[PDB]
Amino acid sequence: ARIHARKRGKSGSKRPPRTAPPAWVEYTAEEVEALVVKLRKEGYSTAMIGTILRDQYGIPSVKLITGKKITKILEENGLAPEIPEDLMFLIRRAVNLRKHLEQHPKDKHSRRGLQLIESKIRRLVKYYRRTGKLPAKWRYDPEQAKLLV
Amino acid sequence: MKRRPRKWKKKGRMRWKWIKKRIRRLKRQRRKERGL
Amino acid sequence: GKKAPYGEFAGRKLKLKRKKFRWSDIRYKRRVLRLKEKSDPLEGAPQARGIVLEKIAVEAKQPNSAMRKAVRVQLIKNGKVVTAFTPGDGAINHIDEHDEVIIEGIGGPKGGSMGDIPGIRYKVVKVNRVSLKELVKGRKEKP
Amino acid sequence: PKNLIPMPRSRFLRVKCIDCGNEQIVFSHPATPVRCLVCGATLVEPTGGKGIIKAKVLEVE
Amino acid sequence: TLLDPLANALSHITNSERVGKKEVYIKPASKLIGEVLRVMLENGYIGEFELIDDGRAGIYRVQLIGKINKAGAIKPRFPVKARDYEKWEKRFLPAFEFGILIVSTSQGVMTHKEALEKGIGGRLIAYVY
RNA sequence: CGCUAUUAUUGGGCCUAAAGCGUCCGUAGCCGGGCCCGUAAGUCCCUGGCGAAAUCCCACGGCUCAACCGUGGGGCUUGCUGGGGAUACUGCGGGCCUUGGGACCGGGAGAGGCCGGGGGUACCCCUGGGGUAGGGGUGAAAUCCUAUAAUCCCAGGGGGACCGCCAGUGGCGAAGGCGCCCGGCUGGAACGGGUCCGACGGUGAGGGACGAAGGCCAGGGGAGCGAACCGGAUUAGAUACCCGGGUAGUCCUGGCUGUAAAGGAUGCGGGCUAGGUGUCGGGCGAGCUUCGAGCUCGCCCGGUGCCGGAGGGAAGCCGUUAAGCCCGCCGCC
RNA sequence: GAGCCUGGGCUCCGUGAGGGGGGAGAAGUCGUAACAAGGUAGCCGUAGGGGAACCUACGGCUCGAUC
Ligand SMILES: [Zn+2]
Repeated sequence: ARIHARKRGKSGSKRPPRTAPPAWVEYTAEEVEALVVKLRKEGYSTAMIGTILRDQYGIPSVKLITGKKITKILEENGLAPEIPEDLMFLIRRAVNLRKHLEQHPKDKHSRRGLQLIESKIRRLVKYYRRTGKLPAKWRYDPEQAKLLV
Repeated sequence: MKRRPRKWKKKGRMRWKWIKKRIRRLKRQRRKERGL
Repeated sequence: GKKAPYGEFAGRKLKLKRKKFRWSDIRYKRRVLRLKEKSDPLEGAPQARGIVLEKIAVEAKQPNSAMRKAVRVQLIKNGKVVTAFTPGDGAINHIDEHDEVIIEGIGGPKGGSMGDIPGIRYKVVKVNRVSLKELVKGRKEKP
Repeated sequence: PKNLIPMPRSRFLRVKCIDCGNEQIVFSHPATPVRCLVCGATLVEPTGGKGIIKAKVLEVE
Repeated sequence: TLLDPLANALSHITNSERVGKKEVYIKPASKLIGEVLRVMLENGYIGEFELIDDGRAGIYRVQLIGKINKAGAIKPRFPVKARDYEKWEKRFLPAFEFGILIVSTSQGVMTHKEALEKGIGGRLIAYVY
């Protein structure tokens, strides 16, 4: 996490260089997609869908087994989010923190956290505008985020 | 004030902090003699 | 860190950087603002004509001990008054008052003062259209 | 030669649930609780790092 | 952040030369790095480089033979005409035919000698001596 | 003009010599990971039309040679424009990738911040009881308190500030700075991770946010300490240092000021160039076990210290937590 | 549309009772603040005080010595 604090942590994943899927996998592509859809309807996020598929069903790399991604599957169907998940998570955090600071005016160390969150939001907004997943004039407004969430 | 850390070496010199106090006095007198 | 800016398309900022920091050299600043032309009583000339007002003597700086002979001069260009040195042994005996005199630079660091003489910037060359060197030797006669 | 191509220290495991007798492939470093798809019992409990297996390990892939 | 991998490759080679290594590993690979190494091998400055496939972007394993004094990237990549190679030779190299300027041309990557033979110019990207 | 690498593109410097904004967020601009397809704006080659003469270089010829003049060949005019071709690099456009970055989950660490409740000694005053001649302070004294009973001991009541030992070469935080216990609200980081997105990145002029002590405005409060001031001694003199008192202030609520040796006197990101020995957090592997959220050894990641070979430096010294070699951006001399 | 008159706006220049600082100068006086633990360790920031170098308070640095 280097964006603001400038600490050089390294705690990620080690994916092996695979060209093809393994044989010990019990499921097929159609069953995998059906599982994705069921776990979406239970109200899970993409990242948790994948974590559950890896921990409880033995599926590594939905994209290995199928040839698609989880969000592509959900868009092939009608279950994709209107705005992206990462942005939504950040907006929810900001809304909660703002209601906290309305009751705690002199905290003064969590307000900088709010500012950092909103700078992140703006970075992502600028990216998604260019790429087309948001309109070219979308703006972050807290008063309307209150309803977005 | 712009300050120069060289001035704080008290060789060939009186102490900088007291030079500063003097400067400020002369400034105020010049002001309340210019009219303000 | 690495010197900046170094990029292929950063020439505007390079030029601006150099223009900015070039004002920190006194030579460029004086040349471009014409400060010597503004404080110089000779008005940028190599020589000047003047009339003698008073003969005087100046004390040499320590650890030397001597009285350097000199003369006050009013400039016919602008009326300003300066002090000039009379070189030689006895040169001051050949200069009277109300005489006209030619003034040049004495020759020193940054076009200024020289040696143990304090605050004298100029030197006498001619008296009533005759050379001090020849007067001091004894060839010619003052008119 | 050295740590050139990073390779995973986690593994997948084929385990057996005693009561129901079901066979199941599961992950060694889980982040959710792992259950049997028949009983509903817990087979792996999540910790930091490696999970605590509460069943039988038949095979390691 | 990471801005230029060729510069890093060549600085790594220089430092490992200075302290006497035999094999060196270059983690983000590129086709420019491949072509520069090809030129260096043809001119005898290295030995037996190979490419390795990680899933990300390959690695290059290079063997050294104690022939490089200095190697470096040329930034910015100056454009140069066929009649203006000597200025840059004098600026980057110690003697008149000693080392190689590596030039990128529309016909490919080569040395300035080959480029002069063909009568073409291009862009400067590296020097080796 | 050169000397002057004392203006530095070629080609300089910023721990201690002049010089890193007090710290952070981010606008323009500058710099930007890997593969495939296209384009041909930058870039390169070839050819047509222009860039007056004089002035510059070379040879030959005419003045006794020469300077000069003439005949030819090149160059100069910092470049402009009509066409033909190439496609490595840069740019534009369209698809892919996961290593950089962001998101999410899990068991943990920590004086990070705010709110509320409950406490601990110590100090000052007051009221009762006892007892009676001094206490205090200094280098030595004196002011001062005291026979209207002090100093000292005991029982009580009320007050305001502060959180000892454990406590560290420790930890968290952007910095400033943060230590009694319990509960609630909240910010960030590390580790583990065949989880998600798929270059979303770096720096950052202008601009904004925070920012020790002290000082100002308004409202409260005031035990101890204590600028100013008032006394006593020392002293040649004492507008000081020592002693005895004491106003603002130091605390709370809400605002202003925007400063420090705000110092690692060392701007931020990335890659490479021997390590040894300690310590904090997480993980894994081995042994012990009083079976303990326990003890010991080793390894991986990330923080924080000491020493040190090559190397660097004017030297002091630095040395994988560079003051070394490379790729960038800002500020200053 | 000259030129004259009038009210305007910048700039440079020349003088002023009296006041204010700075720089040089064989050599006038008062003290001795700084360099040694310089005889009360020195220095930064803020505020108050004093013939003058200076003193005190709050917070900070070591560019500070001895056990
Ligand atoms: Zn079961």
